[PDB]
Amino acid sequence: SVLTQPPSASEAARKTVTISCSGSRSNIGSNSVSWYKQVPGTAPKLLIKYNDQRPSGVSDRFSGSKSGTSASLAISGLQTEDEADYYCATWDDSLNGYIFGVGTRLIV
Amino acid sequence: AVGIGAVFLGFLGAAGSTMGAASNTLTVQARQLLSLGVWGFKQLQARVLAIERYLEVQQLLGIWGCSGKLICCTNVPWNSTWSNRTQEDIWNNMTWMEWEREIGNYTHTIYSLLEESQFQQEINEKDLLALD
Amino acid sequence: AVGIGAVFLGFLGAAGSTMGAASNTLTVQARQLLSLGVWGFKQLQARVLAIERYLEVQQLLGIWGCSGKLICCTNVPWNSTWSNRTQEDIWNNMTWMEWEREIGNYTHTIYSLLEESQFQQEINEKDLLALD
Amino acid sequence: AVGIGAVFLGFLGAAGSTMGAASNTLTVQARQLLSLGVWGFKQLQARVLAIERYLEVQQLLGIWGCSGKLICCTNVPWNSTWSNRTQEDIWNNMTWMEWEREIGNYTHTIYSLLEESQFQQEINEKDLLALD
Amino acid sequence: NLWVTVYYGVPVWKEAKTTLFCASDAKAEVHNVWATHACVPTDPNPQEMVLENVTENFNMWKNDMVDQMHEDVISLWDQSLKPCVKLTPLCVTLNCTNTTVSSNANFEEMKNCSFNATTEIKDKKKNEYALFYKLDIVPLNGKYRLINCNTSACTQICPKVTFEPIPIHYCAPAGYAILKCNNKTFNGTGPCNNVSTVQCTHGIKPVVSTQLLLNGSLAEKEIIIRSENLTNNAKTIIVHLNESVGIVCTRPSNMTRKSIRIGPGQTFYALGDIIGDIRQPHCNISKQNWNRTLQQVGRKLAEHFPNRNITFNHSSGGDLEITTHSFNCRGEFFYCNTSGLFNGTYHPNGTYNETAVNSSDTITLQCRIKQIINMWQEVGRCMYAPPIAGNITCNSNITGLLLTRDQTGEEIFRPGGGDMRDNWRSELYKYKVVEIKPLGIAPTKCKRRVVE
Amino acid sequence: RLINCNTSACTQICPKVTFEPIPIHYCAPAGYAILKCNNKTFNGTGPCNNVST
Amino acid sequence: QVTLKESGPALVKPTQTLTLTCTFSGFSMSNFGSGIYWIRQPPGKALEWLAGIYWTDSKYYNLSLKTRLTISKDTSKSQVILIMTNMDPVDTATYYCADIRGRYYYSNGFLFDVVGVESWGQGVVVTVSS
Amino acid sequence: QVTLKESGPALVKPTQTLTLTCTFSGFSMSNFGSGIYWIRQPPGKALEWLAGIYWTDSKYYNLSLKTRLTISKDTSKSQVILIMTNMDPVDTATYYCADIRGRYYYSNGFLFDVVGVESWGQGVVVTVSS
Ligand SMILES: *[C@@H]1O[C@H](CO)[C@@H](O[C@@H]2O[C@H](CO)[C@@H](O[C@@H]3O[C@H](CO[C@H]4O[C@H](CO[C@H]5O[C@H](CO)[C@@H](O)[C@H](O)[C@@H]5O[C@H]5O[C@H](CO)[C@@H](O)[C@H](O)[C@@H]5O)[C@@H](O)[C@H](O[C@H]5O[C@H](CO)[C@@H](O)[C@H](O)[C@@H]5O)[C@@H]4O)[C@@H](O)[C@H](O[C@H]4O[C@H](CO)[C@@H](O)[C@H](O)[C@@H]4O[C@H]4O[C@H](CO)[C@@H](O)[C@H](O)[C@@H]4O)[C@@H]3O)[C@H](O)[C@H]2NC(C)=O)[C@H](O)[C@H]1NC(C)=O
Ligand SMILES: *[C@@H]1O[C@H](CO)[C@@H](O[C@@H]2O[C@H](CO)[C@@H](O[C@@H]3O[C@H](CO[C@H]4O[C@H](CO)[C@@H](O)[C@H](O)[C@@H]4O)[C@@H](O)[C@H](O[C@H]4O[C@H](CO)[C@@H](O)[C@H](O)[C@@H]4O[C@H]4O[C@H](CO)[C@@H](O)[C@H](O)[C@@H]4O)[C@@H]3O)[C@H](O)[C@H]2NC(C)=O)[C@H](O)[C@H]1NC(C)=O
Ligand SMILES: *[C@@H]1O[C@H](CO)[C@@H](O[C@@H]2O[C@H](CO)[C@@H](O[C@@H]3O[C@H](CO[C@H]4O[C@H](CO)[C@@H](O)[C@H](O)[C@@H]4O)[C@@H](O)[C@H](O[C@H]4O[C@H](CO)[C@@H](O)[C@H](O)[C@@H]4O[C@H]4O[C@H](CO)[C@@H](O)[C@H](O)[C@@H]4O)[C@@H]3O)[C@H](O)[C@H]2NC(C)=O)[C@H](O)[C@H]1NC(C)=O
Ligand SMILES: *[C@@H]1O[C@H](CO)[C@@H](O[C@@H]2O[C@H](CO)[C@@H](O[C@@H]3O[C@H](CO[C@H]4O[C@H](CO)[C@@H](O)[C@H](O)[C@@H]4O)[C@@H](O)[C@H](O[C@H]4O[C@H](CO)[C@@H](O)[C@H](O)[C@@H]4O)[C@@H]3O)[C@H](O)[C@H]2NC(C)=O)[C@H](O)[C@H]1NC(C)=O
Ligand SMILES: *[C@@H]1O[C@H](CO)[C@@H](O[C@@H]2O[C@H](CO)[C@@H](O[C@@H]3O[C@H](CO[C@H]4O[C@H](CO)[C@@H](O)[C@H](O)[C@@H]4O)[C@@H](O)[C@H](O[C@H]4O[C@H](CO)[C@@H](O)[C@H](O)[C@@H]4O)[C@@H]3O)[C@H](O)[C@H]2NC(C)=O)[C@H](O)[C@H]1NC(C)=O
Ligand SMILES: *[C@@H]1O[C@H](CO)[C@@H](O[C@@H]2O[C@H](CO)[C@@H](O)[C@H](O)[C@H]2NC(C)=O)[C@H](O)[C@H]1NC(C)=O
Ligand SMILES: *[C@@H]1O[C@H](CO)[C@@H](O[C@@H]2O[C@H](CO)[C@@H](O)[C@H](O)[C@H]2NC(C)=O)[C@H](O)[C@H]1NC(C)=O
Ligand SMILES: *[C@@H]1O[C@H](CO)[C@@H](O[C@@H]2O[C@H](CO)[C@@H](O)[C@H](O)[C@H]2NC(C)=O)[C@H](O)[C@H]1NC(C)=O
Ligand SMILES: *[C@@H]1O[C@H](CO)[C@@H](O[C@@H]2O[C@H](CO)[C@@H](O)[C@H](O)[C@H]2NC(C)=O)[C@H](O)[C@H]1NC(C)=O
Ligand SMILES: *[C@@H]1O[C@H](CO)[C@@H](O[C@@H]2O[C@H](CO)[C@@H](O)[C@H](O)[C@H]2NC(C)=O)[C@H](O)[C@H]1NC(C)=O
Ligand SMILES: *[C@@H]1O[C@H](CO)[C@@H](O)[C@H](O)[C@H]1NC(C)=O
Ligand SMILES: *[C@@H]1O[C@H](CO)[C@@H](O)[C@H](O)[C@H]1NC(C)=O
Ligand SMILES: *[C@@H]1O[C@H](CO)[C@@H](O)[C@H](O)[C@H]1NC(C)=O
Ligand SMILES: *[C@@H]1O[C@H](CO)[C@@H](O)[C@H](O)[C@H]1NC(C)=O
Ligand SMILES: *[C@@H]1O[C@H](CO)[C@@H](O)[C@H](O)[C@H]1NC(C)=O
Ligand SMILES: *[C@@H]1O[C@H](CO)[C@@H](O)[C@H](O)[C@H]1NC(C)=O
Ligand SMILES: *[C@@H]1O[C@H](CO)[C@@H](O)[C@H](O)[C@H]1NC(C)=O
Ligand SMILES: *[C@@H]1O[C@H](CO)[C@@H](O)[C@H](O)[C@H]1NC(C)=O
Ligand SMILES: *[C@@H]1O[C@H](CO)[C@@H](O)[C@H](O)[C@H]1NC(C)=O
Repeated sequence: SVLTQPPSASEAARKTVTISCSGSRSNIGSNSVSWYKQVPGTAPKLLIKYNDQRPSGVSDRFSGSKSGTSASLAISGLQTEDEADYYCATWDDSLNGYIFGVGTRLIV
Repeated sequence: AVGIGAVFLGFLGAAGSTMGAASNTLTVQARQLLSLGVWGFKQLQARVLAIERYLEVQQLLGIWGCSGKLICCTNVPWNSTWSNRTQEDIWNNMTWMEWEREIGNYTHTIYSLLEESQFQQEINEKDLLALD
Repeated sequence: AVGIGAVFLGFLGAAGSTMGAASNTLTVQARQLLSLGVWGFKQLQARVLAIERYLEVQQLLGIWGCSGKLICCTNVPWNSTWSNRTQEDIWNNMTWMEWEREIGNYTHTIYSLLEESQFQQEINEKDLLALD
Repeated sequence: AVGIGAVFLGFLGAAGSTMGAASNTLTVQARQLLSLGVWGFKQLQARVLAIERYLEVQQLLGIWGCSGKLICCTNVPWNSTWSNRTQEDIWNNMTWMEWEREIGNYTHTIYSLLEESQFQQEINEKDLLALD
Repeated sequence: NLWVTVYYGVPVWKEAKTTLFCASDAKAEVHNVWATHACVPTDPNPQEMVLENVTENFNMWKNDMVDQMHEDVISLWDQSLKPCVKLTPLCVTLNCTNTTVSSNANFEEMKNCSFNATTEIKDKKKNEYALFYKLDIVPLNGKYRLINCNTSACTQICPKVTFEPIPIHYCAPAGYAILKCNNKTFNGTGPCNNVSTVQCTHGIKPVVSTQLLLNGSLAEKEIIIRSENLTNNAKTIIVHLNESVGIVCTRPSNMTRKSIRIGPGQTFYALGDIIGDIRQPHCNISKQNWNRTLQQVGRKLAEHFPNRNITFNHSSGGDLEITTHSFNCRGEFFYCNTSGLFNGTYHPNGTYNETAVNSSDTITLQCRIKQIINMWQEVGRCMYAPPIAGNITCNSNITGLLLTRDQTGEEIFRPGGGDMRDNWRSELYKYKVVEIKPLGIAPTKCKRRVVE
Repeated sequence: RLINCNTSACTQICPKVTFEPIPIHYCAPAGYAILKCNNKTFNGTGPCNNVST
Repeated sequence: QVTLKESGPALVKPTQTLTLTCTFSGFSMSNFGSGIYWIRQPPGKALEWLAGIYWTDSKYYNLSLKTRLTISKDTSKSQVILIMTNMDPVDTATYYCADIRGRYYYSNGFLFDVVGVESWGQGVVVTVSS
Repeated sequence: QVTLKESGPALVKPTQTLTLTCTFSGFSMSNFGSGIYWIRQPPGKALEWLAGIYWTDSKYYNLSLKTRLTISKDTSKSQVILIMTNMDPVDTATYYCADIRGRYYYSNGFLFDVVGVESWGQGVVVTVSS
């Protein structure tokens, strides 16, 4: 009943990096998933809303999608300032809670 | 997804939803009805305007017998000419805005029928109580 | 002579006819009720006047229990002092205008009786539902 | 001491008496409701104010199902949190003014419950009539 | 068989026309022209619901709200100006001459005019002197007279009232609603698929301007261009900017305000003297914020006019009311020579990197003061703006532009305030009053029971 | 000279109108009432135990 | 614009009762769509959800800490108060109060789903030591 | 004042469908007492009544020509349209559209009786030939 995603998804720059976070029917299948970016020492910020939309302020590079019980966050044009801890969270209704992910590391 | 009881929805909510779903949110709309200087005249005109609009609906409801009932059935039958679509596709495939636009031409005929029918429901009832 | 359904008659129609005949044309009268410059003030004064007159009748009806009923029976009996004429000669030999002129003096007494009677109909009904 | 029928009492009478005793004088209060120059504007502003206040109460009554009933029972149960005193001490040991002061905080919650309950009383009734 | 049933309170609305009333937060004898103290308090947090699965058409060119409140403003101005002094006695011969004091050389904008003014008693008359701008006095066959003496009785503003642009909310009565669009790329006319219902609008500041919309709300996504018929060159164009540019305007001078008595119970205030040097008013605009701003709007216009060179030029000329950028600052009416702002053109093909233009560079402007104003583009009224002691400075943000288009190749766009009503169209473009129709009739299987 | 010449234009009472103190009654609309106290030793502020509507 | 500010003691003893208060402005907690969450993050690891409270007066807590958590709101003071009891040494973490944006749709009854938590707080640090 | 003007083709072939339209002004066809008749008169002989339409949307036709006649009204265009089919050589006659004035009285139900047809038309001639 917890989303599982690959931690330490470090890779080179100047390319397209795709990450995925798995879930279940209760959490990913029947609800929406949102992504967040958090450099250590401060609060996170939103990147993905409604699984396919992004607020005003996020670069054109960040994008994601939802398919069945799994989701993705496609990021292109990686830069030296695009490293932080990334999370995915979604309401589940199994415990009636907005359970978060496990957190990843993106190091160039 | 957590459920909303439909009493917490805002004004004009569920307008774009199906007619059957919107039938469960009649209460919220009813609450909002009847909510010397230059401003005073315009404000005073606004207050009378709100009263007139609210009273117009209630006057029609009283004649039709639905004086206080939010949902009321009647004895007049529905005519296929006014609408030909089936019940399943009416309550679960379109919104209230489209439905009113479709039958806006036959509104006058239906209003007269309700007054005629309900008035007949009163005189015959009176005849029944006179047999004691 | 072709027949009129009495729904097509105009306002104040059947005024000179018998009381029984005019009892079938109550609907048409109900419809007409609630139908910066110098004109605006007079027009505004007219709109509030119409609302006040319509609401006065409805306020009396609600207390008497005929909130929405066009024709309603009551439990209070009729007194011979108020009127001595038989039923046959009342509904088939004179108009409504004459009837109201005849009993205009006793209208105050009848009005109070309806409030007292209907109010009594409520408290005793409440006592009956408390036995469950 | 000769007896008064409670219909002859004046406006706001029996205010300092018990709640049960004052329940028999509801009629008298209802009667008094809706009883170019500088004076005309103030008088005109007064007439609209009276209409607005009266219509506010009637709008709530219609949704609750007590469109014309002076005393109406409902299906929602009473909560001990709102009031803990027994029935004997409520109708025979204090006045209406104190009672409204005590429960003025919970008025909002009760109003919503009546709308929700009465609205539910309509949809389930409609389902029963569809079995014919 | 099916039977008819009546539903009360359905979510149905129909377009309609109705009156509106103001609403503003409490502010606090203080006097305001808009009488916001008399306006109804709005709310801490008004109720707003975002509707879904709904598309509604909008048309701001046939919106009665702009027409309605347009007549409100003129009545409000009239309501406050009735108990103010009338300057009919000032129509007297003026013996004007050059002002003397020890740029300063160009002093031919204010003249020291002397005249015989009636004292508190009617019969006696005494000599008085005051300073008047050259735009408000005309010569004769070597004497001068006020420009308004042959047009109409010309009144004054009581200084007690202040006419700063306090935001106000136009709210409709019960039984009506205002529909608000939320699409970020919505032009003047077309469907809106993110309509939201609100009891009434947000704070709207009534600002009087000709060529530039000041201290207003900004577009969210990108620059918005609105016009009823773009192909038609006779209709004005409204441009809404997503990035704002600050404007600083000032009248540097400490002008003593002198009270002059002109009759029994009548007293008016004029300019006393100059303490220092003569210096003209001016407005400063950054070079990069304007060159970049005209760059962004230039490419936006390319889509509507493909493969066409776009150039911005100064106004044609004629009357000074619309040729110049007229605005207000602490109650002083300015008229800025806007010619250097529109001194560039957009090339659809080329390189436009901003680093080429030097920074810390501003665009100084020449502006003039006119204390006799005829307003609403109709010669039937006055407001004589009284002076203010000391120097004034007003800072604001530019929000939108009012441009007009005038055979092949280059396309010329010029600034012009053709109509005043377009000032508020840029704020009410996303609003529409509508009436509620809570009656609904549909068939059903339920039948009314009859007691026998 | 008149005192008011340097203050404000001063109007005149038309002799046709008379401004004698005719008693008047201020009355509220329906739905409102006016409460009247009857204690003979009642000061400006305090409870009243003989209130009449 | 919405601003979220939280406050609470840093040095917290075990076994006692602690109170966390998050102050909000620019909106009301009674209107449609309003709601505030509570997030924990021990240092150097992922986030954790404590509870959340909506404008419908509906309170939702984590299953593992249902008995230890009770939340409340204040309409007058315009604040949300979180009470926790029986802390542990592993309670050392940063507390975040955040506001949520959501959507509504009908499926056998009206439903509310959160598209994401938009507005976060600056954070308050709590330590369990002596 | 009321004016009745009619129009239609003069040369009419047999077996086809013809349309007669009478234009009226100065009154409405929805108000009480309104009604328009259709009269025929072959040359040199008496009149004949085709049909009539009242403000109650009630249409009355002659028994001998019930199937051949169908009448209609137009509230927007403010006209009455008469349609006849399967003409005969004896159909050569002058067509009149006229307005009626009447009375109402109660006898076991409200009744409407006509006192006489007051306002007539100028007439239109129809011929059946080739
Ligand atoms: C369809 O259209 C929908 C509407 O456009 C759209 O929904 C909207 O989506 C956006 C994007 O998610 C939301 O934007 C956020 O808004 C937050 C503030 O929200 C509050 O204020 C709103 C505006 O309030 C003014 O205007 C109202 C107009 O109706 C008035 O009613 C108000 O009274 C108020 O007026 C006052 O102020 C005016 C000027 O502001 C002034 O003129 C006026 O006179 C008066 O003084 C309210 O609408 C809103 O109310 C809603 O929500 C509350 C609960 O929140 C309910 O109670 C209400 O009933 C109503 O439902 C709020 O009260 C912003 O703070 C927020 O900013 C953050 O996010 C953006 C990007 O998303 C960042 O750029 C920004 O910097 C902020 O993030 C930063 O800070 C955080 C820390 O806080 C940090 O962590 C982060 O990393 C970053 O640094 C954001 O912009 C908007 O709220 C949604 N609703 C509305 C109504 O607009 C929908 O998505 C569209 N699409 C669909 C449906 O598919
Ligand atoms: C804006 O518009 C969008 C799309 O236009 C809309 O989303 C869609 O909403 C509709 C209605 O809310 C959804 O349709 C419902 O879906 C549920 C669940 O569907 C899943 O499960 C079924 C199997 O159960 C699968 O076949 C399906 O593929 C999905 O996986 C259904 O359960 C619903 O069925 C009920 O409603 C039908 C139509 O009214 C009835 O014919 C049917 O019998 C069901 O009614 C009965 O339900 C109970 C069953 O026990 C019973 O107790 C009841 O009394 C009743 O008899 C229905 O088909 C659709 O899935 C949505 N699509 C999406 C989200 O992509 C938005 O809702 C709309 N916005 C708003 C605000 O409304
Ligand atoms: C303005 O004033 C004039 C005159 O004052 C008035 O005209 C008169 O109207 C009255 C009422 O409409 C007419 O009286 C009715 O006449 C019919 C027919 O009368 C002829 O036939 C009878 C035999 O049937 C002859 O004896 C007579 O001489 C005529 O030749 C009667 O049938 C009516 O009887 C009914 O009404 C009576 C009174 O209400 C009842 O006592 C009687 O029982 C009948 O009622 C029953 O009728 C049905 C019978 O089956 C039954 O189904 C019902 O339920 C009900 O029980 C009645 O006497 C009178 O003739 C008119 N006189 C004229 C025209 O010269 C105008 O009408 C008035 N204007 C308006 C607008 O009203
Ligand atoms: C577009 O929008 C901008 C943004 O508001 C406007 O810029 C403001 O305009 C207002 C109105 O002209 C300015 O308000 C004025 O401020 C003066 C200075 O205030 C400062 O200094 C005093 C001490 O000298 C301090 O007490 C004060 O707190 C400030 O720090 C005031 O002296 C003015 O006073 C006026 O109002 C009072 C009210 O009682 C009267 O008694 C006075 O007699 C006088 O009439 C006035 O309040 C404001 O300074 C401008 N800047 C800002 C940042 O707000 C643009 O003017 C506007 N443009 C258009 C065209 O609408
Ligand atoms: C952003 O900022 C840049 C620069 O800061 C602005 O670009 C300048 O634009 C002006 C106006 O176009 C340029 O000035 C001159 O424009 C002439 C336009 O040609 C017409 O007018 C001339 C007038 O004599 C006619 O002869 C001609 O037939 C046309 O009818 C050009 O012809 C001029 O070119 C001459 O001077 C340049 C100087 O660099 C020489 O290189 C040429 O060879 C030629 O001799 C001249 O360009 C000005 O030069 C531009 N400066 C630049 C590009 O650095 C942008 O306009 C501004 N953004 C916006 C939106 O306005
Ligand atoms: C404007 O003109 C008036 C005269 O009409 C000037 O007033 C005189 O000024 C001189 C020098 O300042 C004094 O010596 C006189 O006593 C003044 N006489 C009066 C009647 O005022 C005034 O100074 C001029 N002001 C300017 C700015 O030129
Ligand atoms: C539009 O403007 C562009 C430049 O902004 C013009 O391009 C120049 O055109 C002249 C001929 O008129 C050529 O000699 C130059 O070589 C062109 N410039 C460059 C950089 O090549 C263009 O002519 C203008 N007119 C049109 C119709 O595009
Ligand atoms: C690059 O410059 C060219 C100029 O030739 C622009 O395209 C041409 O515009 C002229 C305008 O008179 C047309 O006659 C030509 O047909 C256009 N060329 C083509 C191939 O269609 C072009 O728009 C400029 N590039 C950009 C990005 O604006
Ligand atoms: C882009 O901006 C740079 C910023 O300066 C421009 O570079 C300048 O160009 C001028 C003229 O060629 C030189 O005199 C300066 O020395 C240059 N400065 C620097 C720092 O390089 C450049 O010209 C711009 N690009 C254009 C106009 O295409
Ligand atoms: C814009 O032009 C001015 C011209 O004065 C530049 O001012 C120079 O600034 C530098 C750094 O502050 C000084 O060392 C020079 O002495 C200044 N020039 C003078 C006084 O003539 C200014 O730097 C330019 N803008 C930019 C961004 O460089
Ligand atoms: C007007 O001013 C000039 C200034 O030199 C002066 O000579 C002239 O006498 C003045 N006019 C009168 C009537 O005094
Ligand atoms: C608003 O409508 C435009 C097209 O008219 C569309 O591109 C845009 O995405 C819409 N806004 C939304 C969906 O938020
Ligand atoms: C505005 O937008 C609509 C739809 O996007 C489009 O049809 C129309 O041409 C645009 N321009 C005007 C002036 O309406
Ligand atoms: C404003 O819109 C222009 C359109 O080209 C865009 O380039 C610019 O980045 C936008 N700026 C902001 C702050 O949205
Ligand atoms: C704009 O006006 C021109 C003038 O001829 C016309 O041809 C064109 O159709 C109009 N376009 C509109 C109204 O969208
Ligand atoms: C203008 O003159 C007044 C009065 O002498 C003085 O107080 C003020 O400082 C002067 N203005 C400036 C900018 O010094
Ligand atoms: C504006 O100034 C320019 C030069 O700066 C001048 O050519 C033009 O005539 C002026 N226009 C007005 C109306 O003052
Ligand atoms: C808009 O104006 C206000 C007050 O004049 C100012 O505080 C604000 O910074 C301005 N906006 C920008 C983007 O500079
Ligand atoms: C009115 O109150 C005073 C004390 O406040 C009391 O002495 C007096 O008796 C009262 N009047 C009565 C009881 O009539």
